[PDB]
Amino acid sequence: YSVLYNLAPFFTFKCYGVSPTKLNDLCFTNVYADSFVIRGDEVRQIAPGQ
Amino acid sequence: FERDISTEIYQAGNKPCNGVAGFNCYFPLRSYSFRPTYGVGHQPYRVVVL
Repeated sequence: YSVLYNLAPFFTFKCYGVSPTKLNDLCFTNVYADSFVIRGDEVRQIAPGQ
Repeated sequence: FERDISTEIYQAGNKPCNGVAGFNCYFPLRSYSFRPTYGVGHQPYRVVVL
């Protein structure tokens, strides 16, 4: 789960409910990969409904 | 039974920020929402230990 951290000059992320620390130690069964394009201002809407 | 209160930003992902609070540096102190009406699981409680 440790992608390159020089990925982009500007990057935003907020993990709620899962601690990014020791993220290798904790693990699950299956993980999904998704792609999206949302404008700069509207990326805040990615949340539990809001 | 140990108390520590500190708000200095730390090197969460190496490259110590030393007050920069930039990318890969996330703040240690997080607040509570405590909505006027919400689920009982996310509603403030008061506790005292004797």
